[PDB]
Amino acid sequence: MERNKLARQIIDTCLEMTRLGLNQGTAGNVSVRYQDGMLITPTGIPYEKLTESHIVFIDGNGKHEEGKLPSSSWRFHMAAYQSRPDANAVVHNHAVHCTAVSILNRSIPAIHYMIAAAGGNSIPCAPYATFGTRELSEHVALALKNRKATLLQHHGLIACEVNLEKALWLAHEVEVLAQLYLTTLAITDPVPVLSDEEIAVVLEKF
Amino acid sequence: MERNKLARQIIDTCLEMTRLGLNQGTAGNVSVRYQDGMLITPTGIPYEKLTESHIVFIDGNGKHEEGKLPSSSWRFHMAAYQSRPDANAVVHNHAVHCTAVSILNRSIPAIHYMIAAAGGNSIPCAPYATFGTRELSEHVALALKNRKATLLQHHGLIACEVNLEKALWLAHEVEVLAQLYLTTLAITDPVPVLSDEEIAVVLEKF
Amino acid sequence: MERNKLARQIIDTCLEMTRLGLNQGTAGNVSVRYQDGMLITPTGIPYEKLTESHIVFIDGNGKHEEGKLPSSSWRFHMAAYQSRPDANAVVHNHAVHCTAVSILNRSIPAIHYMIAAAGGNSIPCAPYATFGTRELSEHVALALKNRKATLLQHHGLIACEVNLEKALWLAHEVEVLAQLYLTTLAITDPVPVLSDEEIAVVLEKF
Amino acid sequence: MERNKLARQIIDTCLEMTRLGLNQGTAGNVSVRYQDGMLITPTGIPYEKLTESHIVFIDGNGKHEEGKLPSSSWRFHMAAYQSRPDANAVVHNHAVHCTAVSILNRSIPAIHYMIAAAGGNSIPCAPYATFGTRELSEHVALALKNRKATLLQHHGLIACEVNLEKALWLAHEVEVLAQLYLTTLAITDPVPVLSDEEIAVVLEKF
Ligand SMILES: [Zn+2]
Ligand SMILES: [Zn+2]
Ligand SMILES: [Zn+2]
Ligand SMILES: [Zn+2]
Repeated sequence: MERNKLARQIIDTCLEMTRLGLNQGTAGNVSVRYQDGMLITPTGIPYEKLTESHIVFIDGNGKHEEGKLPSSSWRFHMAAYQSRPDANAVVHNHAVHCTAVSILNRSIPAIHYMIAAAGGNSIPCAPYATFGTRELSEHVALALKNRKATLLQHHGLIACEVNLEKALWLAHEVEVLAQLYLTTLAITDPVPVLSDEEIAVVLEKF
Repeated sequence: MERNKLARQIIDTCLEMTRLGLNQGTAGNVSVRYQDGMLITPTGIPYEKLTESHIVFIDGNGKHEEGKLPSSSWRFHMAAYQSRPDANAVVHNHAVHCTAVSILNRSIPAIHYMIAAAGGNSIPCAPYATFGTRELSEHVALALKNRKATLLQHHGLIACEVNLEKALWLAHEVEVLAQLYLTTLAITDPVPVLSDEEIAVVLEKF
Repeated sequence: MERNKLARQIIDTCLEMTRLGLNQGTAGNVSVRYQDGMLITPTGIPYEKLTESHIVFIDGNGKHEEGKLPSSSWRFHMAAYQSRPDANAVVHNHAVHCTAVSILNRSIPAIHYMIAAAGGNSIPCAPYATFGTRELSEHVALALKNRKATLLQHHGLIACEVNLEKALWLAHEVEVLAQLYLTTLAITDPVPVLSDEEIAVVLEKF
Repeated sequence: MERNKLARQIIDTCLEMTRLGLNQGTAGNVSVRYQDGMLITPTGIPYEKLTESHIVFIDGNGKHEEGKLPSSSWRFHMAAYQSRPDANAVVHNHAVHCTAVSILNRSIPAIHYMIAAAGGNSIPCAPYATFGTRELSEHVALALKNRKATLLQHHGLIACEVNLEKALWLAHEVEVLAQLYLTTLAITDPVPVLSDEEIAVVLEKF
């Protein structure tokens, strides 16, 4: 874990996320905890043109590396790291299913046993607030207190985990759940859910 | 910016648009402002067989280059350029989500903050009128007065911007919005929207 | 137009159809008019393993080339050729949208001006009848009398045209229409349609 | 049929399943009957990094090869083999359509003649039970008594057949049926089905 190997790795997450359909028109960003702060994708420079040299390091105070412009979503990446000390990588994105669920302002309940993968019996939704402002940072932080992903209302998805591969994987699983929810939800309401006890066994068992 | 570099670039937009799923069976066309008129894709010649030599230049009077047949959608490309002096590239297409929204004859409202990217709090729909006729040109022109994209009822999508990469990007973002709209709209009506004030902050902030 | 160049071409239609999403698990077949009868894909041999040598010629009497087994759908390919003398290539498939429309037993009406591409103001549905039997052949034949594609109820899609590229293209456009229909139809019923007069202009104009 | 050629083949099923969209984030597993027990994918090792050396052989008693960890789904693979003596390959997965149907707890009825491919006039759903426990094994076993695939409620799909290519193919066809079901089902309920007699002809005829 040098800076340049995490930089390559961050960029690999971008092309992997694009591949899967989790990122459209360069909407999302990706970051890893580093030193006293983090390493994040910069704004502007289109994904397919990126290198290790462009990755920006924002320190713990919000002091970025002169000469580079961090993504605009960096404020709620830092919120994610102080909210969950165990998080080492954040993934942000506007995957279509997540975003439509977040536009209904809904948590996904326990419609499948993989719900437990984000730490509990649901994936919450954080209330809307103008991008890059203090209050959005605070909404994200309340949401990730006991959950490892969250929807952002009228906006998108933020997932966090112990490394990029597991963060990238969780973004992806939350996107399958969103879709299963919306599809079933067009047929019936409420959709059937597993109980809190059965979920209790799944969490223990994980 | 020579003619041949814009020609290559126009064709790159075609294969990029096809890649993303924004163009099916060679439905759309693409054009850039050039000299006194524009440069457009020709009719017939299938997309994957195209070269710089085929791109046609239609002058400002509607006088095309002898020996080539402009696309059939060229009339509302020219309508786009006289309607919005700031537009330098037009993208047309029949992306499935846009077209289904345009078949319900509906504007997409402010269901997500990226709505502001087309200049306001909605993506309008221009009334139907037989392809390639004076009145369709006029409907497109009213629609793009204060908007940078528009749906075309029972037809498709037209997006415009300062260059091909940003025009291509906007086609794509309007297609994500369409989909989010129709998906959420199968669950509930009306779908929740951001207010005109919150949109007002988003536009300022862009 | 030798036999081997049409054979290559038939196989290219298969990999093109697969690419687009029009063929799943080797469901469809493809055929061109040849001599007194036609040339068709054989049964069994999986698509990605095919060569010109495998293509079968079924004569006009139903007499196939010893040593090969024509597809099982060959009976309604021959029905297509005697029904429409102008047809030179047939495409069959179970594209998901078509098939779901054909499972509701519905014609797609004039929800978009490309409806005219199959010869009229609708894409019909032929009643169900056990695969490969005389009566299914007859249902297909009534349906293609005044139309160039048709849905097959509880089954799939059959498209025909002057060559493979235009037949393949029409399969594809009927699949976009199916989807637009079903998507809009989950929101509202009946879905809006263009009138018979406006369609009348579109047909003339084509 | 050596161990290493079935190992390669198992892994080829994985990349083929991923390709088609039947496997997301390494959710499914794949197994073939071998000797007195079977050969299965191991847990952990991500799909794109796999080799023949990693495939595990679990004997008929549940005694695995020291040094390797079988998948966690191995218990209902063995249930599949003792339930259906004719099965030589099992495919498991969480394909999105199947899973949403299995979340409504529904069998897919006879909405298309390919329903007969799994042995009867429906694809059943086995009741939910904590992964990897005796009772889930028993539910899977009742379900596959007279069927060659089954949904698993709030979970996924299990398909079985005479070889990997036909097992992989059946997973895929059950996924097309699921989708056709859910799509049509958003428009109307109940969806139209073919009768038990017409199905009776289809089974005979297969
Ligand atoms: Zn964002
Ligand atoms: Zn058009
Ligand atoms: Zn068929
Ligand atoms: Zn599973």
